[PDB]
Order: sequence, then structure tokens, then C-alpha cells
Amino acid sequence: PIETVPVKLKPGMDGPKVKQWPLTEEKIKALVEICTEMEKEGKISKIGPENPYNTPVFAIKWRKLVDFRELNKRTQDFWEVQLGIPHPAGLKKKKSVTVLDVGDAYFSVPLDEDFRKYTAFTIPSINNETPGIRYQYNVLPQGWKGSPAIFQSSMTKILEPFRKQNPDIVIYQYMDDLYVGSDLEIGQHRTKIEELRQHLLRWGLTTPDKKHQKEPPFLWMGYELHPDKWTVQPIVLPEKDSWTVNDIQKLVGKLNWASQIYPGIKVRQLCKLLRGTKALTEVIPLTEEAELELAENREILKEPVHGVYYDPSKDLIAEIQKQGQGQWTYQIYQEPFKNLKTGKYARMRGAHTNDVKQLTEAVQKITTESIVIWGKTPKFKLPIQKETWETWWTEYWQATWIPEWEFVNTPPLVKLWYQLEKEPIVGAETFYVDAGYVTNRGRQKVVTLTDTTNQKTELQAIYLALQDSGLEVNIVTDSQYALGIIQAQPDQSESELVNQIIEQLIKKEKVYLAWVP
Amino acid sequence: ETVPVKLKPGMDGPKVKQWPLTEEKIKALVEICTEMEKEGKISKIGPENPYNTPVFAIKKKDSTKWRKLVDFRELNKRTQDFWPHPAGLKKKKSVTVLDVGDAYFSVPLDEDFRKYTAFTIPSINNETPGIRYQYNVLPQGWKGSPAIFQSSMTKILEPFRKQNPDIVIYQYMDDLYVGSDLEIGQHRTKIEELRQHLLRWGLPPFLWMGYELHPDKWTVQPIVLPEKDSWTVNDIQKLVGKLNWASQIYPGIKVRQLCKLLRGTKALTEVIPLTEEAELELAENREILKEPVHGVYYDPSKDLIAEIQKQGQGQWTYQIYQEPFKNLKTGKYARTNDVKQLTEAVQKITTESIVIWGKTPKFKLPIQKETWETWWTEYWQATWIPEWEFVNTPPLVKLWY
Ligand SMILES: CCCc1c(SC2CCCCC2)c2cc(Cl)ccc2[nH]c1=O
Repeated sequence: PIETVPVKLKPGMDGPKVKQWPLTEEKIKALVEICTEMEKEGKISKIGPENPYNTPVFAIKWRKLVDFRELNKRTQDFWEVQLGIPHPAGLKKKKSVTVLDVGDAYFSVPLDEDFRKYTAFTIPSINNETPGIRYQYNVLPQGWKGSPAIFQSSMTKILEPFRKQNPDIVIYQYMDDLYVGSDLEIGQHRTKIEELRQHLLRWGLTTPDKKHQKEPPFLWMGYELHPDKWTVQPIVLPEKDSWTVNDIQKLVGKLNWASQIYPGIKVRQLCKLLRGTKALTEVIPLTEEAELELAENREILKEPVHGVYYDPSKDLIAEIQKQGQGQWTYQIYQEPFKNLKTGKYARMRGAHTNDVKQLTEAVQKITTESIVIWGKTPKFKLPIQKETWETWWTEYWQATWIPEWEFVNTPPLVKLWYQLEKEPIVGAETFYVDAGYVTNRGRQKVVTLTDTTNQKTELQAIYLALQDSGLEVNIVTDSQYALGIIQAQPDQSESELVNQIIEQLIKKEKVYLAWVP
Repeated sequence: ETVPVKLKPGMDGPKVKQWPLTEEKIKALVEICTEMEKEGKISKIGPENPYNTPVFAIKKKDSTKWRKLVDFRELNKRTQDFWPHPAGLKKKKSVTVLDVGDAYFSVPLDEDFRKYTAFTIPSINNETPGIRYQYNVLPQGWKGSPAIFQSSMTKILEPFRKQNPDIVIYQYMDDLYVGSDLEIGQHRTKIEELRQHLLRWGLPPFLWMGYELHPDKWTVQPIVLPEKDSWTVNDIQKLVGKLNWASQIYPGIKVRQLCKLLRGTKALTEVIPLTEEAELELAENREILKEPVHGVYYDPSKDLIAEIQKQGQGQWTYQIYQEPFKNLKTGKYARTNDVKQLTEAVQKITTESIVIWGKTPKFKLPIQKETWETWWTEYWQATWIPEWEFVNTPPLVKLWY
């Protein structure tokens, strides 16, 4: 058998001393049968009046279910499961892959003797004046806090040997599922499997027979898994006339899921339907552009596209495109334009930004993603020129760094629609703004702004200035705020005001922005 | 015999997450840990250990060898205090830094504390559980180790100490700062003497390239004002702004005269001749700035803060202060990419904080976390790790340095 993992209750707490609900004699009868067998098997053992602990049991043919919530509340935290699932692109191709169901694994693993007492429950006796049988577990209780972790752990130790003995094979654990991949000949692969089931069996570990095992493809948490390729479970778009906020929200959901493999999915127009929505049941009619998008997507979906697996041998190449203002599309591949995975990036970090910054952020997402999936960073191919990047780079207060990248002339090319002058302009008029401005040349304009906020008035002034000024302007302001914003050379913003200004800026020949107290 | 250590009252163990590592680093970490396992330094752990500290693989200076770096930052914070700094050291001409971390590997760790030293070698794309371990011996990077090894340490050092009293020796975490004023040639040789004298007892590389810090030469970068031929309206305005700012530190700074030059909505480029009054006012402002503000004393009981500003072209600016505007020190740093430079900086700055006060500062970094988290380990070389947080450098503070 396997080495016991020592368990303890949470500090300062005591075992579950919870009362057993009343049980129907028909249910009492069913339990006893179940418990006897379990005892006959060693899973539990009758105990005495010594143990004051108890955990509820109820009947759900008949089945046995024990309520471990309370014990679990009193049981220590474990390093747990993993809640970190591999992403199909992270995998490598395999000739064969079989999966076995570690039938009732927990019940196959012992339990820290010292902990056993806390698992004590009670099967009430049928007649009044008589006592009810008391038990406790000897193995991992179904539904108990530990079980999962402890079960996996032991599994791994059990698998550890065979693993190093059979290098030409790989195994993945997930709950009670054991996946075995190999690049062996079906026959050899299929026997190695049997070679494995025995090793498990050698530890009373039982698994389904080939006659009833599961072979590819696999529908795993939104996926369809073939030995040589992967994709996402098929996605069917509705064809309703009436679309509800809820239906739309879901559609947008499913649509995103696709994103990772289906390139060019677009959800802008649909997402727009959610504006102002007052109820989850509210119906929203589709826009002309929403219908267009839905239909465009419907088509992209009609095409069964698939992902390729990681070939550790080849490098990773990442390619990024601007799909829309704020939208970026990318695809990681190893072999020429034959993706392992793809995806989008709409992440606007901050009220205002520019494609350079936003593109650079896309790079960091991908970089993180890659490291998480393939353990390495991909060589990037971006629609920006080094000179452009380097320029914005060295001139931005925040430190940044982009891996290895190659300029790829694939329109549109991200750029800087304007650059503030490092030195004030001679011959260019000078505006002193504050809601209004005054120029060295005598001109002045004041305007009554309604509803505005302190800061929003500072940009208005400036806007006003730019407007009236000729191609070359000098602008002095006291708002550090607006200065930061414009010094940051944004080319897009959630605020319209800011966009208008940005427009002005692009058009100018030269603009010098200065600050003063 | 193991000295019973405890976490500050009430405090539980760390359960810090592990940042995604690159396959290569994971490999290094596996090779290392497997040998440390063979040598009984560590031991695999089960699921009954819910705690975790982040590990990393960094690169040794002048070696193909990797170094395992454990971020026991959180643990050290939940670790009980233990019950000093040679102000002279900062004065020596040459301070060399040695890594005496392996010292600890020959000292068992209180069995009960071990569970808290838990760490994990993650696995790629979560295809495997991850490799979990905990220490049996004193772990490098844990604030505890120096302490417990303190005794056994002083012994080892008492002979050399008396033999070469012209030498100052300071230990910090896994580092040992050796200082003197001997001719560089001598310094280096006497150092090597210590190395072998350390070997004489048991398992020491040269940190920082085996090269020397020259603390004697460290100097405060004062605020400076643009000295130019002709002064235009813009120049002045900038000047005034900057002064105005600096005023909050040195309240002796007057602008009255300079601002008078700025009366009337003139043109930025218009050249303004300075009146003698202002000329003298500036001159005074200049002299006032010639040195740090008096009254800035270091408080051993306050956190040491360190902010860095990106100046561009491989140039950076920093300041060590405990109280706002009350800089205990300020400096510059020139080259690489933004990140490399930046890390190199932090490390320089830290090393000094230690050398000078014996405490690592807490930095404020002008960078996006995800980024830092990604590349810092690529250039990092120290054995310690400062506390850090990420910020947004204001446009003007940069212009003022
Ligand atoms: C067991 C090794 C992991 C692995 C798998 S199992 C895959 C593990 C996660 C759960 C679903 C199945 C895999 C499966 C298919 Cl269908 C094709 C290629 C593959 N390549 C691989 O490296």
C-alpha cells in the first residue's frame, strides 16, 4: 500500500460533533448493507462509544452520501489540486492516447490513522430502545477536503517509478482520469497501457478495460482533442429574430471562446447592444452592423479550423495585427502561418493611450501567455518599425522592453501621428490658457463651460487654443494633468474632448506645450 | 541541535504564488534541487503542506552555473525577530562582496519550522503537479539563517578579525562586505586570503564580478539649475517652475526677481535680459542648492524608500529618503535595455542602502508589473531581493532631476 499522508484539524479546533438526521427505516436498511460491505472491504471499521465525533449520512438503487462540510470546515488546508489546466497548444502530437478511469481512487488510498476518528458517523438502529452502529474511515472519504490532493499526490508517487522506467511515454492526471500518450505503434502503445494497468493493479488500483476505455478525440472543458490536432467543441450560432440581453451576452461569451483559434472573430457591434440595457430579459433589436458581424462570424464558424500541437523542436513565432482601434489580433505558430493558437487583445490600459503603447502591452500579454504554455518566449513579427518604437521608447518615462521582434510590413503600420516639439517655436504665436486663453499677439477668448469638471476645463482651454491657432503653436498651461496627458502623446481616448485635441495635434506642423505654476 | 524558531505570534506561514518560469529556468532549478535532495539539504513534501515561497533561477557572475534564488520576502516578514552596522565601513576605500550562503547548508533547521520553507518548481503548461520541497537545513535568503549561524560565524571570523583589524567585515543575509583602504592590489590579495580562510572551515564566490565597491567615492547629486548664455522667456519659466519646486526643501529660495522678468504675456522665444537684482537672486538660489538640506537625519526605525526616474538614453535618477523631500541620498545611474539597466540600478542602490545603513530600501519602480516579473530574473544577480512596488513617474519630477 501507499505511505499515509498525516492530516490534522485546523489549529484550535475539534472534530465534527454533528447530529445525525432522522433516517427512514427503508434508508437505514440500505445504509447498513452499504456499510457492512465497506467494512468487509476495510474502508471503514466499527468503533466504540469512545469516539464522540459524528458526521451526517443520508440515502440518495440506493447510494451512500456523508456530509463532510463540517469536518471540512475543521480540516486543515492542503496544497491543492492545481486549478491550472494545460492549454492544448501547450501539448505535443502523439500517435496514441488512451485514458483510464481510476475507478473509486480515494477509496483505494489509506487515511492517516490519527485522523480516522474524525470521520466517525452513525447508522441509526431501526428500533427505539436499541443503539446504532458507529464507523470511521480507513481510506480517503468521498467528499472530504483532503481526498483530492492526497489522492493525486499518492497517485504521482505511484506513477513516478513506471514514469522513469517508460520514458517513451507520458501521463497526465486529472481527477480520476489518466491519460497516456505515446508515439509507439498502436500495438506497442496498447500493450504498454496494459503494462501500466498492472502496475496500478499492483497497488489494487483498478482501471476500465480496453473494451470500455476512452480513445480520442476528447471533449475536454470546451475542447475537442485529436492526437495530431485540437480545436474547440463545435459552436452553433442561433438564428433568432428576438435577441435578449441575456442571449447576446452569452453569444459574446461563446464568440470569445472561439477567438483563441478562429481568427477574425469580431464582437464589437454585438457588445454595443448591451449599452443602456435595463433587464436580462430585455430584448434588443440587432443593428445593421450587428447583423453584419453576427453573419460574418457565423461564416467564420462554419469553417472547421483546428489547432496544431507544440513541436519543442521548432521555434515559436508570434504575429500581431491591429484589427480595430484598440483591437489587436495575433497568432502563434511554429510552421509558416500554421497556428498552434491565435487570439485577440482589446485591453486598453488607461483612459488614453497610443497604438505604440497598446501594441507594446499586447506583446507583454503574449509573452506571459507563451511562457505559461510553452515555457519560452516567441519571436515576434510586428507592424511597427524599430525606429518608431525606439523613438517612443526612449522618450517615455516608464521603463519597457520588447523581446526579439522583426518588422513585418503588414498594414496598417502602427505609428506616431504627432510629436511635441522639444523646444518652443520661434515665429509661432504664444497662447496662455486657463476656460480661456490670451496670446502674445493680443488675441483672447473666454468661454462658458457648463457641467464640465476642473480638469475637463483645462483641456478645453487647450483645445480652444489649438483650434484658433495657426499651423505652428506654442501653448503654456498650469494644469500638470493635461500636460501629462498630452506629453504622453495619446492617439485615442475614451473622452471625446481628448480626441478632438488629438485631432488638432495631428494637423499641426509643430506644437510646443509648456507648463508653469 | 536545532534552535527553535517561531513565526511572530498569531502569524501563519506564507502561501505566496509562484510566478511562471521559463523551461530553461525550471531545468536549472530541477538539476539543483535534485542534488540538494541527495545532499539531504531539502526533502520532497506532501499535500499536507499548504504553504509556499517563490523560487527563481538567476545567473552567477563569471560562471556557467545557475543559482537558486528563493523569495523568502514574505516568510522573513512573518518570522520572529531575533534577540549591528559599522558606520566605519561606508568610509573604507574598497568594499568587496562575498557570497557566504553555503555556510548555512551545514546547519539543520528546527524540524517544526521546515514546513514554512515550502517552495515549488512549477511545471510547464500545468502538465504535471509541480515539484514541492522544504528545507531541512538553514535556507539561504531566510532572515533567520544569518542569526542562527551568527555564533558559528563569529568564531570563524575572530582570528582573521584580530589578524587583519585594518579590515572591516559586515555580514548581511547571504552577503559579507569586506572593506579596507589598502592598495587595490593588496585589497584583492587579502580578500583571497579570507576566501581560503573560509574554506578552512567549510562550505565562497565573489559577488558583483569579484570587483570592488568604492563607497568612499559615493556622492550626492545636488539639484542643478541651467547655466546658459542668453535666457529666453521659456528658459526662465522652466527655471522658475523648478526653483519653485525646490523651494519646499530649501525655503531660502527666492523667485520674486525672476518672476518680475515674466510680467506680460510675452513670447516663449523672446530673449529676456536679467536685471542685476534677479541675477543676484539666482546666484543665491544656486548657492543654496549647492548642498543637501540640513536636518536630514536617518531614523533606524523608519522604512528606507527608494524611487527611480527614467531619464532616457540609459540615464536614471534615484533618491533614498524616509520622509518626503527629506532625501538621505540621491544619485544617478548610466548604462542594455530599460529593464536590465533598471534592475542593475536597483541592485546598486540596494547594495549601498545596506553598506550605508545596513537595511535594504523599498523601491518604487517606473514599470508595469507583468513586465518586471518577466525579465528581472534575467539580469538579477544579488542574493537578496528588495521590497518593491510599481508606480507612474510624474512628468515634472523627472524634469527636476
Ligand atoms: C498525456 C500527455 C498530455 C498530452 C495529451 S493528453 C491531454 C491532457 C489534458 C486533458 C485532455 C488530454 C494529448 C492528447 C491528445 Cl488527444 C493529443 C496530444 C496530446 N499531447 C500531450 O502531450
